[PDB]
Amino acid sequence: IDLKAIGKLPIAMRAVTNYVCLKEAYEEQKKKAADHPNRTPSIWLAMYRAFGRPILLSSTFRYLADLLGFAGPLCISGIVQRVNEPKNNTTRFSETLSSKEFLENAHVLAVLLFLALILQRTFLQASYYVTIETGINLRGALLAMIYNKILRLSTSNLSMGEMTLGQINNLVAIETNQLMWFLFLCPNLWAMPVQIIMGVILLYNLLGSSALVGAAVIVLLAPIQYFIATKLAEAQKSTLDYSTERLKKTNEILKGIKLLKLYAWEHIFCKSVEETRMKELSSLKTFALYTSLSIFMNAAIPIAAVLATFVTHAYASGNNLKPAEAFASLSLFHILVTPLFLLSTVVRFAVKAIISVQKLNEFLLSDEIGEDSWEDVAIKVTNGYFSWGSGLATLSNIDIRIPTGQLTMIVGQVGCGKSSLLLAILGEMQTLEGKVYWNNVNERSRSRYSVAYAAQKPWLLNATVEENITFGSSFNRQRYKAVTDACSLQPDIDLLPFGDQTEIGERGINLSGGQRQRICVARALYQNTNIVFLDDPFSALDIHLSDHLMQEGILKFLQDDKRTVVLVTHKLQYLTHADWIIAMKDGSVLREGTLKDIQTKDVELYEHWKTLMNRQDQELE
Amino acid sequence: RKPRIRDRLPKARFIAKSGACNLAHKNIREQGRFLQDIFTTLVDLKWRHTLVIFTMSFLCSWLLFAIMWWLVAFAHGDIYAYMEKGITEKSGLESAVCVTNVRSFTSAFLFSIEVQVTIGFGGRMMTEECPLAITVLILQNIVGLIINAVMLGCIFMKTAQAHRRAETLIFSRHAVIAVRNGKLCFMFRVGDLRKSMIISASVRIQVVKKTTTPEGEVVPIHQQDIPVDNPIESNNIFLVAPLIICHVIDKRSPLYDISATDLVNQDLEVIVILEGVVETTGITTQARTSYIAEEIQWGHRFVSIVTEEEGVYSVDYSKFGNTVRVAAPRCSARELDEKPSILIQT
Amino acid sequence: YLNWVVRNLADLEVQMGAVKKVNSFLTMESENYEGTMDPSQVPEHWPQEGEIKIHDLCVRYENNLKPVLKHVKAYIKPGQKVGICGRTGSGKSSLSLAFFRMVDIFDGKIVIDGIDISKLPLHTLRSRLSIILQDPILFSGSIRFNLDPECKCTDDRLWEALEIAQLKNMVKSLPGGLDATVTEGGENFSVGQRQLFCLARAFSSILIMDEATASIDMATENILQKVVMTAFADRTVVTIAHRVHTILTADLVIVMKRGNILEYDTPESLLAQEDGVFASFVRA
Ligand SMILES: Nc1ncnc2c1ncn2[C@@H]1O[C@H](COP(=O)(O)OP(=O)(O)OP(=O)(O)O)[C@@H](O)[C@H]1O
Ligand SMILES: Nc1ncnc2c1ncn2[C@@H]1O[C@H](COP(=O)(O)OP(=O)(O)OP(=O)(O)O)[C@@H](O)[C@H]1O
Ligand SMILES: [K+]
Repeated sequence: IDLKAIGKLPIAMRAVTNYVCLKEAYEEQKKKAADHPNRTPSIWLAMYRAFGRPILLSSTFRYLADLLGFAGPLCISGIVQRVNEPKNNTTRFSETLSSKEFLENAHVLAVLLFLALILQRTFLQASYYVTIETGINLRGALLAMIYNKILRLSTSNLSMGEMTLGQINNLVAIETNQLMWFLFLCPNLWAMPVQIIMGVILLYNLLGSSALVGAAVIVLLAPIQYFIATKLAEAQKSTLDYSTERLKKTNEILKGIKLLKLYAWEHIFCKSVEETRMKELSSLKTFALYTSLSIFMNAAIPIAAVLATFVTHAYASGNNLKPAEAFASLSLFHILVTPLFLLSTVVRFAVKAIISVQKLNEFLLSDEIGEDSWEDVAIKVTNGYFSWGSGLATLSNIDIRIPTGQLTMIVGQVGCGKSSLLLAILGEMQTLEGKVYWNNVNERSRSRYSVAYAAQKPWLLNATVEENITFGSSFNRQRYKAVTDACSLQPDIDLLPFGDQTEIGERGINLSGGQRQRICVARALYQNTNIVFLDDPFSALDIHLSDHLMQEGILKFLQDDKRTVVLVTHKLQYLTHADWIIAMKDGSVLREGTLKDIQTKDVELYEHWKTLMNRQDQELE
Repeated sequence: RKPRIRDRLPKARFIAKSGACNLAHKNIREQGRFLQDIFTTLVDLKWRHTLVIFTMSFLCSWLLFAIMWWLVAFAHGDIYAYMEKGITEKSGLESAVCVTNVRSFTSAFLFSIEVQVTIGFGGRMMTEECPLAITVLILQNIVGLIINAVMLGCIFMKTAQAHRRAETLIFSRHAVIAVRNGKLCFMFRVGDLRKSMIISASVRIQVVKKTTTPEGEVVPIHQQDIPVDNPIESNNIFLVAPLIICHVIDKRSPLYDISATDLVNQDLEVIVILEGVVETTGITTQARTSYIAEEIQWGHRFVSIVTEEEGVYSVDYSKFGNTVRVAAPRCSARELDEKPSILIQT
Repeated sequence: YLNWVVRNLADLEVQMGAVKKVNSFLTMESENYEGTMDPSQVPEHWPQEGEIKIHDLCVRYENNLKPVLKHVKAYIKPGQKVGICGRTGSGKSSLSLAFFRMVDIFDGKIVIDGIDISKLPLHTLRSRLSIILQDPILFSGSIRFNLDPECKCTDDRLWEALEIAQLKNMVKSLPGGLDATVTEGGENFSVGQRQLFCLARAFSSILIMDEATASIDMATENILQKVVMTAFADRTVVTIAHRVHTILTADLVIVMKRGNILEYDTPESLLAQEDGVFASFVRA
């Protein structure tokens, strides 16, 4: 496995082509899109002109290759008919006139056949080699586009949360592969009649009058394969679903290895599974039938068919079967039969490509556009909505303003809004409606470009947190290395799996929800220019007697540094310095004062909350 | 080791375990490939190719000068004089057939063979008329002797280089580090397969590492030697049975810093280059091996490979790299060296 | 046809190489079951209040099946239901020694089980066992098809699941029904009891324990009450546990030796005066 071959060619071809070619396609298609959505708006029109791969550049070669190949057998016949001639009858001494003398000689024809054969093979191979070199580029483009269109627009998902991995299941490797295959296979559909159509005409031109019958059967033989394909596919799909059931059942069975290893259900656990196999086996038999039949259809109809022509040879009433009359007919029959399988495959490939383009169109027209519209304080905005997704209302007296380095936490889970507010404070949620008025400068992404965060679900990002420590870290980075050596190894000293601390994360198979939240908080720790943003994780990550240890690591991290640390937590176990809080109930920031000033207003919920008894844990239980 | 999986290219391997110098030179002043170079490639061919070039050269020379002779026996009006079948050969005597009884290119070719390889069948001799033929005969013999000599030299030199078969010097695929005689020791095993001895043997162990300097310079691939720890400070070694060539390190050598955890991330690489002249051939040979950080199975100790048979010692070669993991202190490279208050940090 | 020939040769090579990946595990069997034990009654009785003594310096096993490579004297209490001290150093070895076999571990003369132990029919003897997984998750059905042996047990509705109270929530007053389980869940949809009703499964009389790792302490105490209800049916059991939440009210205990029980001593202060529960006293 040499990587030397790769060189720098991909950058010049695939990296450059994918990004640049579709830029033109987007420019043209969008430019047309402005006129009207009745006819103009579409997706696949741009690619032909924008990529501009000369398919024709090959298509021309493809047509040429088909013509040369179909010509070949007539040259084979030519030599054969003139097997015997003395040809000294006129005592010819005439220099062979180019118009006639050259075509006839037996010797020439053989060399011509060799040249034509080599040329045809070479031209064909080269044309679709270039075509493949273009297909690969198209695939790289399609992938580049799926990521470019998945990154900068679809950040906030509210309905796509029903099936978002369907796209990454189909458009990952079922769509791009389909388009690459369809582009690489178009020339067969494009120039098969130019050869076939030639055969009947050629056969009619030279075989005699039975040629029409002679090729009649194969034109219907091919639809036999086109018909067997669909039934075989249906059987295969049913078999696959049954196989999925078998695999799931087998997974459950092996998932109980210690239970079934010796207990009274040791061999019992496979019982239905065996029938399952047998059940699935039955479907396989059905599928096998069509496949075998299809081969027979592809292995007999030609032979059968050619016999028919010689039967229709008795409809010619000529002198006899001139061996220079039927050998070329058999050659044409054995050459014509090739592109038919390609045509039958293209028949299904077109449907696959159409389905793929429809799925892509649905994705790029399903909230993929419009979900991301186009001490360093930013917020003076009256607009009310601080609601999730494309949700309805809940907008009253909205405004917010917070001097950073303040632990403002809207402690409340009922009518919570903790995720909508946490995402919308940095603007990433569709709550920026109204007027956005900020300072004149950060010292237009809502004057919050210096962000850092933690999620409200287990993150588990690429590789692992041990390998997530890639922030310019050969060994130690002063702000987090210390927390890296001693705050990072604090939550779980070591996982059960081997390798301990180093590269611990890379190939780290699993995690605990407590370890997941600890790792998330740790990735919050190893950030630079620490102005951290947290979203109520410590009502579920409530590790008793370890939440203080995590908060003390963050203490030496943020309360022993010059840094802003915030949180919207829902537990009062960590309510130290919990001065600022909200109980909005479907509103923006409207509750802000001193540590005890809220209790000054003597709100009954505040009065019950602000008591000594366990910080009024569970309303002072 | 997925990080190493994606790091398969990032690797400090200056010399491949085979021994070659995995490197890359570029931007050099390649003057060209002068003619004589090709001749050197003629010497260093293999038997199948040498035999092919030999036979092809002889046949090409024969055919070429046969074609020349054919032209010569054409121009002198010789082939026609023979073709006149008024008699068996009516007027073929006086016409001074330039080369006697040369009838057609096949016959001329038989004459070429007969005149180059010194056979000389006599039936077809050069005559006293055509000086051009005599010129071509002189040219034939001169070129024949030069080609004969050159091909003989080629075949001989492929014969006189039959002493060389292959270098066979064997290392322990792995290193070993341990504690011996009270202090930390670095080991390695060296063995030989050839019956013949290796005279004036010597070994050298070097550390290759990227260095830094207080003045500010950095030498990217820095090499520094290390002692080979023999009893009287001498890089000599007798090689009858395989042995263990231990370069124990105190302070001057760069092993003071070594910490057991660091070995995975260690950047130092050990290179071993030993050499000597073979007794029965006269050629100076040199064998080199590389000890990368991934192959240094720390803490082990080597096994014993010498047994008393009936009257003569027996020796194994299967157990070369097999080790018994004798317990040893950890990271004592500085702790034991910079002796603590106990002065026995182990 | 040449392109076909070359490509098909490559395809055949790849296919046979893929097959050889599992043809090495085609028919290998490495745990035989050929027993010549004579017929035994094998009822569900308690023989003599369960005297368990089979190990005196439990020796090094063989065949690389997690052997214990030291010596651990074993001597437990006869009608003992609670656990006895087993230190982490040998705790895993003891845990494997509760019911799992080995090669040369604890083999020898024993006064236990009233029947031959290692030579019993290995196809059926194993049905008489009982164990519990460390963190019990049984992905199987075990409810809809809980009666894989032919029983009309007639107590999975409300009778002994509620009496076991482990499945009372899921059985007596639940609409799941006699035919509904949890897909790969011992805690997915049935979180009230990852371990089913023991009496219902017997509706034997020997319990084997596991370490409280993922079960809430209150629920564990309720399970302990259920363990007492079952102890009315056993009054002799083997248990393995290291924490006080499981080793609080232990009825019969022992004074151990370096990793295995050395002598029988139920109370706790006597073990405290000696080296009995000194390691256990580390928390109280
Ligand atoms: N992913 C989502 N799907 C549906 N509704 C959502 C989602 N995120 C937020 N909402 C709506 O936003 C409002 C505010 O939600 P809130 O932030 O209180 O949830 P939460 O308290 O984070 O949830 P949890 O209590 O599990 O942590 C809720 O009424 C909810 O209906
Ligand atoms: N009897 C022997 N014959 C040939 N080569 C040997 C022999 N003993 C050792 N070697 C060589 O020594 C090198 C390292 O041997 P090592 O001490 O690792 O034993 P090993 O683990 O059996 O080696 P390997 O894994 O290469 O078989 C190998 O490259 C091997 O070629
Ligand atoms: K010589």
